[PDB]
Amino acid sequence: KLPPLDHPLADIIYRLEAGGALIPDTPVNLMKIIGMYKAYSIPMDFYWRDLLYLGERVFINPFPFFKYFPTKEYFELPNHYAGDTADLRIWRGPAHAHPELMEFIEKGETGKMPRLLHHLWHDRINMEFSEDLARAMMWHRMGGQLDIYLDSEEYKAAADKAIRAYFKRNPLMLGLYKLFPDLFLEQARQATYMNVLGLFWEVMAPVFFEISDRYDEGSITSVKDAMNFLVNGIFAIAGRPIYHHVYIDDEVHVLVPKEKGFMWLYEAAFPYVEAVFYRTSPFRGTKSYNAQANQVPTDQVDFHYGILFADKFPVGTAGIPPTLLHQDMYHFLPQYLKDYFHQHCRGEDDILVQLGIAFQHAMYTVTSAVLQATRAAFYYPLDDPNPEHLMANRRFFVAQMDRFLRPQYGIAEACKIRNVQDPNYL
Amino acid sequence: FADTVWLIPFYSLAGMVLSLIWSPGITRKTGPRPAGYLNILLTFFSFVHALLATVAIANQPPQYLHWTWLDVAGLHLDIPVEISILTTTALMLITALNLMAQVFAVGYMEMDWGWARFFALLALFEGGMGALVLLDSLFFNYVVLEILTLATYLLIGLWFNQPLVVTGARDAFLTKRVGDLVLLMGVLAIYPLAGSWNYDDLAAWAATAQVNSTLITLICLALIAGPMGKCAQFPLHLWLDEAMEGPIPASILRNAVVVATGAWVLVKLTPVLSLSPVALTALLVIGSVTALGGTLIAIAQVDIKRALSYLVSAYMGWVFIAVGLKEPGLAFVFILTYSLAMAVLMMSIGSIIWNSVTQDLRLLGGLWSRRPISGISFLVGSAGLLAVPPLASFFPQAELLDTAFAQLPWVGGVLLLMNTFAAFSLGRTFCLVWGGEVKPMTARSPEVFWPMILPMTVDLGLVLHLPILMARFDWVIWTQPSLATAAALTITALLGWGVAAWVYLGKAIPKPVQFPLPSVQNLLAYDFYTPKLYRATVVGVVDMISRITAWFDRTFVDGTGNAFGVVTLLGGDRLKYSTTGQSQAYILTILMGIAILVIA
Amino acid sequence: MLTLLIVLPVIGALLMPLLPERVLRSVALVIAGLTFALSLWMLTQFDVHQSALQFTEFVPWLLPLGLNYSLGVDGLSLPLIVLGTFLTLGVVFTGEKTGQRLFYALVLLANAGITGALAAQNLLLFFLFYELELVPFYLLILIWGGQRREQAAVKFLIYTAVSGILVLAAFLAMGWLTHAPSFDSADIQIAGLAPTTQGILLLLLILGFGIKMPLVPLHSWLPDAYVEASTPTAILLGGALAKLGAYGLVRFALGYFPEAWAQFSGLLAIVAAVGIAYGALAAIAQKDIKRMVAYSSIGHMSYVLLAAAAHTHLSMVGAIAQMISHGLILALLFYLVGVIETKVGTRELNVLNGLLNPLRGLPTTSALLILGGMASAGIPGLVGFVAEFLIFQGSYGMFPLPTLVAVVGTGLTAVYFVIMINRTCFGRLDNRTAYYPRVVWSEKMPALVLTLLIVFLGVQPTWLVRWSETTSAQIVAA
Ligand SMILES: CCCCCCCCCCCCCCCC(=O)OC[C@H](CO[C@@H]1O[C@H](CS(=O)(=O)O)[C@@H](O)[C@H](O)[C@H]1O)OC(=O)CCCCCCCCCCCCCCC
Ligand SMILES: CCCCCCCCCCCCCCCC(=O)OC[C@H](CO[C@@H]1O[C@H](CS(=O)(=O)O)[C@@H](O)[C@H](O)[C@H]1O)OC(=O)CCCCCCCCCCCCCCC
Ligand SMILES: CCCCCCCCCCCCCCCC(=O)OC[C@H](CO[C@@H]1O[C@H](CS(=O)(=O)O)[C@@H](O)[C@H](O)[C@H]1O)OC(=O)CCCCCCCCCCCCCCC
Ligand SMILES: CCCCCCCCCCCCCCCCCC(=O)O[C@@H](COC(=O)CCCCCCCCCCCCCCC)COP(=O)(O)OC[C@H](O)CO
Ligand SMILES: CC1=C(/C=C/C(C)=C/C=C/C(C)=C/C=C/C=C(C)/C=C/C=C(C)/C=C/C2=C(C)CCCC2(C)C)C(C)(C)CCC1
Ligand SMILES: [Zn+2]
Repeated sequence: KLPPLDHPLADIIYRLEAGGALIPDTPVNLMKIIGMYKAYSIPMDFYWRDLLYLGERVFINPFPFFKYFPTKEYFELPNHYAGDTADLRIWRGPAHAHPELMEFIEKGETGKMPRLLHHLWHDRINMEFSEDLARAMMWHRMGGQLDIYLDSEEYKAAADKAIRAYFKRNPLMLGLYKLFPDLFLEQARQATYMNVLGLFWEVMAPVFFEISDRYDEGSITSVKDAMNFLVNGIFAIAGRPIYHHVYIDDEVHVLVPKEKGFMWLYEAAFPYVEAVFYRTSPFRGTKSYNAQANQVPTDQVDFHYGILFADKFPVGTAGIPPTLLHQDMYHFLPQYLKDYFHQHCRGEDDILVQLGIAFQHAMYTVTSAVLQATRAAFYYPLDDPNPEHLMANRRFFVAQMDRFLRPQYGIAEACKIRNVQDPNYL
Repeated sequence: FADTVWLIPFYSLAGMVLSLIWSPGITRKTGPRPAGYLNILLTFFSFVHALLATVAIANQPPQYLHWTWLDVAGLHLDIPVEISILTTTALMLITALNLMAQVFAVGYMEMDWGWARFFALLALFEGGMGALVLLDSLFFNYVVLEILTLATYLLIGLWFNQPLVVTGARDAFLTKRVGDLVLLMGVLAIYPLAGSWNYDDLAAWAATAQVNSTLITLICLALIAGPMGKCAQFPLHLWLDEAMEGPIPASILRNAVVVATGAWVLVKLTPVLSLSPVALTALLVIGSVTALGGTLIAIAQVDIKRALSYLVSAYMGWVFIAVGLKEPGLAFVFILTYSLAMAVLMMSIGSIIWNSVTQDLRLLGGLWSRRPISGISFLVGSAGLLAVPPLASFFPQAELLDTAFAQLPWVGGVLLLMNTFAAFSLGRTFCLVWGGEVKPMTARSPEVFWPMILPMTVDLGLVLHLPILMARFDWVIWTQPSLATAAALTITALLGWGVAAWVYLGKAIPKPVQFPLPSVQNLLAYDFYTPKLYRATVVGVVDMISRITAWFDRTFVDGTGNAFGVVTLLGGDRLKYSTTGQSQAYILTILMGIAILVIA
Repeated sequence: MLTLLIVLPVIGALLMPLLPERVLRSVALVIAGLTFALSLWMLTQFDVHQSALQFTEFVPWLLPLGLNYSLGVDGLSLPLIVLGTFLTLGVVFTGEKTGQRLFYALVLLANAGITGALAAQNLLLFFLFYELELVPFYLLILIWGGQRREQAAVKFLIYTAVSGILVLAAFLAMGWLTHAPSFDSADIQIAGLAPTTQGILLLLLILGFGIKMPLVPLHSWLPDAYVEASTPTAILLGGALAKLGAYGLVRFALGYFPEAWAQFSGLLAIVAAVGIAYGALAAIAQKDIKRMVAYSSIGHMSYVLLAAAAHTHLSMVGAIAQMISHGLILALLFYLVGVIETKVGTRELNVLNGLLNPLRGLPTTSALLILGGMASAGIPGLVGFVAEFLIFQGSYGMFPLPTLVAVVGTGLTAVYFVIMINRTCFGRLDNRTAYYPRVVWSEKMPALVLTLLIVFLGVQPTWLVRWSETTSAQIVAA
């Protein structure tokens, strides 16, 4: 409806204006996407439980030695909407846990052993990747509008009460909190960000559950329909609350209240997409933090190290965080993707590398769903006859694609797009 | 025990082969953690063994023993191990430090898949360190000294996908290899003179020796230049500035390798180096120059990890000075205290880095209120390095004032001065990372989890007990108190640290401070442009002539071998025309055959 | 016994024609393994402290030519034979997957020639087996190889043919100037004549063996014939022929002219030092890997000349150990570089990168490459350090300046091997050019066996030396 403008990335904008598909829409491109969602949703289903366990039960533990062993009832914790007593009821299936995740907790990759022995012999769910994300949303300040609330006079008082109620047994810690009151007060903030991230993955795990079932039935036929299901699920849950609710012995301390008006879109979805998909503090085995070699940026706005910019061939090597997720997202693979990988480069040997490239593909459509939801929320739909209402959408898409071209620190020589559009990138 | 202490370097050498079971191409399932766990187990068991062996040799004489590596015609390669007190004590020091750094790595190296490659190389240092402190043969004190060079190459180059590591690991291997190679020339020319290399036959030899002055001058200069490069001393010091790629071997390399790899070889060579009073003055010169340079350069740094490695160079130059005054006891004592303090310092800096991603001193700010431990640990590691006679590093740097004042006074004038600049560096490293206004990069700094601040606090206790651990057992270091000099080091250090605190916690000066002379600020900041020096003097030469030689080989030699062939081709291609195809010409040649042989 | 070592490969070569393919490969493996095992058994029964010949065989063959079939094995000769047979077994195991009937034939003929030339106490018989080695290696360079086979191959041929000439020119001469019949060595062949002629004969033997060893200015066939040769060809050629040349030089030019060698030592030490420095500085500049490794071979062979320039009992044990070490290390490096060139499809130093990361990028041949490159340079725990240090400790009592220059050459060797390892193993993978094929299990077996033997002989080095201890004494102390 509009003329072609100038961009080197213009071939993508014409696809965003007309429907969607930040990446091409071939069937082989969507099989891997839905399989990667199914593979990424089960470790996510453990992540959102363990992060809540950290934010409520391990509030500020000096020695949280275990810290990855949620209580028996946090696997029975009702996912707020998957079952009968749901809240918005997506993913029809049971709302307590996943049989596949419970099986992996039970038997692991070796056999039916006690959970502690499943931890020492690694055989685990690599929970350290979910904590790294939670610590990456903080330190970027990207929590949303509660970070400004997470400062003083309502939080410092509630955090003080909670801390004084938590350490009441040992006077060593109590005395320490008296000397340095801001030592455990910044560890309280960390538990709050853990709770926020764990509340974000209580929405995406059912979404990624249900999208695989929709693909199984046959309701999903093209990437456009997948991202549209994602956008609909995004708008459906954009109003759910965010809170902390630290639980101590026979007591609950309202740390950030539900009555403050923090919602899921502006405090856990948008500040997350920019933190983990875009910023994701730089890799340790790819860039030099050397302060003289001006390689890592000085402002946090130019951190181009997220999944959208990541380099997935060195996966499984030293100094690269995302490997922790790809080993975590490897044994929960559907069969039609294991068969798709086994007939390819290096077979079932380098399966982590291609498994990560497919994850990059999937996260591209997730962020495209975020882009479409963003424009449908703050701008005009595609079926708009007015020309200025269509130029607004074009300006928004050009701005959001300019984030992929800014040549500050090779930010344009990263950015795996125009590389994901290639069918020979896998 | 104490009769099987020589098995300590094998425990870790058993962890350096087992940890590779978990490298990402062997397990491919459930990998990355029990390798580090079992390496920690091995290190703990080798530390218990060493502690017991030290207790058992409290009041006993050194019980040497030895095996035979090979006995070819002329030489008899003897591998002797000494079980003296300072050997098992150094074994405790090495194994406890490796335990601290490995418990640290358990916390730091999460979100990292290479633990096979990391902990196997960390086990090959703990084994190499033990084999270096046990074995007291100048020959086998070089074997492991080179194996550790190779290990440093693979350890710095841990994450090789970073283009500044494959350049730092290159320099760290070449610079440290050249020194270890002139040390080979030195150990090679000490056999015809002493008939052995056992650190005891050498001692007896140096006792009664009357050989040429310049000969021992040269061989001791080589024996110097070995540890000179191994200990990151001028001019072989750029490798340490670039060996700050890969945190916490840096907590162990700058702290347990650099301290007892070349300094250990340099101290046990005191009898030999005493033979020439020119190697000693050169030793003083190198030590003092590198001390002054390291302190002045550390003051002018912006990277917190490189504002402590130059201090490592300086405090190893201090050991060079001490061993230059024929004082090996002071060096053996100071290594312990300095190593403890620098371990605390590096662990605190690593803890700050892990959660405050930047390393720029210009981007880190107010952390004291929200991060106490990591700050007090840095402060105690600071006080246990220069001054505060309470803390233990004072004692060994007190005798080196008395000794440098008794003889050769100007050297003391450095040791005193080295105590204020090195105090102004740490000062500005504390007042920049823990004091001042808080900045974007560190706006939300949570304190680190249990495995990164346990070793740090457990190693912060050792430093506080060191002074009192030298009271229960009368290990007097500086005999004559003479408080006139004990009140000099403290004044110098406190003055340096105080001016540092005033310049940065004073808000009475622009914070990106500029020097009245701008040209020297960006000269200390780029370590006197040492790379531009290397690429000019050695590399530029070794490269140039290289590009000549190959070209020569490709042009003059090869061509000279081909010309013959080519000529023999031409001589055949332009002599077939002698068969002209005309029978009358053939009869002419037959007739020219005759009447010529008839003439001859 | 030695007759078996010489005939079994010859029988296999004559049997490669008229044989069905499946049987072709199986029987080649069988013959090579049998010869190898027989070599090990001979090595065990080699009971030492003998100071004389062992396993001798004497048959009169060609009376009007001397040329008695007179074998015999010593401490200098037997380790070289075991090395040749091991390398032959490996080369047959990783043979070419093309025209693989004229390959096993020629490889077995080459091994026969090498084993014969080593264990031959007859001058003209040695030359027979030498010029027998001449041609099949030409055929190996020519059929299998690279773009520039022909030129390369031709070069080798001629620089070897000329070699033969000189050797022959110095046998016939020194076989007649002593009016001796029966050219067989350790015999009526007794020099005992005037100088100014011993000099000419010694120079002829130097130029005839230093051109194959190879020495400093006579080396200009080595870079061209190592690089344009397939990996089994390169392994076999390097090990076999280099050791044949070095053995020839040591044995003949030291057992026949000990009065002229003591006078030419002063020049040969400087020539060897220049050779080490030259090989290192010429390798530093090369931007192809096989060229770096070839100049490595040159530099490591110059150590043998520096060792022989000093008549020390130690500096000859060191020379034999350096020959064995260079054989093993060059075999390992050529095998690894051949694997790399096959899987990656390129051999330059500016497109290779990141071959060390686990999944997508070849990491156990890169680890072995770093372990072989550090063994080549002087790094303890491996064989190269033991050999080089024996040479150094033996050569310092004599001329001390060439030994120091040799140490500098070792440093430069470390330099260029670090260059190669940095631009080959470290760095990052290009993410358009990756997708290397997998490396199958019985294709990195030879490298993984060579590596085990290298790491063993460097920490327990007695098993490198206990064979040539009394023989070196018999060589120099006479
Ligand atoms: C410097 C010290 C050197 C000592 C190291 C000893 C060499 C490794 C021993 C290997 C044992 C035999 C099995 C190897 C083959 C295998 O199992 O799978 C092959 C796969 C490799 O990926 C695979 O690579 C294969 C290609 S290739 O084999 O790597 O060539 C292919 O199968 C597929 O890519 C991929 O899965 O697994 C590996 O072998 C990689 C791990 C083994 C290499 C470890 C090297 C890392 C440490 C280097 C430095 C050591 C430092 C510590 C102190 C020295
Ligand atoms: C007997 C008397 C005793 C007195 C003893 C005196 C000892 C003084 C200590 C030694 C001084 C070191 C000089 C070398 C400095 C250098 O080369 O680089 C300069 C570095 C560069 O860092 C720079 O830092 C900059 C950013 S920032 O400033 O670090 O934040 C960055 O841009 C730049 O690249 C970086 O290099 O910055 C400095 O540290 C400047 C220090 C000089 C300030 C001295 C002024 C004196 C004040 C008067 C005292 C006040 C009274 C208080 C009484 C308690
Ligand atoms: C006396 C005998 C014993 C002594 C030992 C022998 C002397 C060794 C000295 C080392 C000389 C350096 C080798 C030359 C390297 C080269 O060719 O190119 C230069 C290389 C790049 O080569 C490049 O390397 C590249 C690969 S890589 O990415 O760089 O790794 C490659 O692609 C490119 O083609 C290649 O040119 O870059 C370097 O210069 C790195 C060398 C750093 C060495 C540190 C110095 C060590 C000696 C200490 C000096 C003290 C005195 C200094 C003055 C006071
Ligand atoms: C004194 C200087 C020292 C510096 C180093 C030089 C030392 C060299 C030693 C000489 C060895 C002989 C080298 C012969 C070169 C053969 C290489 C060659 O290329 O062969 C050519 C041809 O070879 C021949 O013609 C054979 C004749 C060579 C005969 C050489 C004998 C030289 C011996 C010198 C002895 C001199 C007598 C002195 C006695 C007092 C073919 O060249 P091309 O480019 O065409 O190659 C491709 C090929 O043709 C395609 O198929
Ligand atoms: C985690 C953390 C925390 C805490 C921590 C802590 C609290 C720690 C502690 C620690 C400690 C608390 C440590 C201690 C140590 C100690 C030591 C280490 C000691 C030692 C001693 C000794 C060694 C001794 C010796 C001696 C004596 C005295 C007796 C006899 C012998 C003599 C010398 C010989 C918190 C909560 C903040 C949170 C955050 C972080
Ligand atoms: Zn755990």
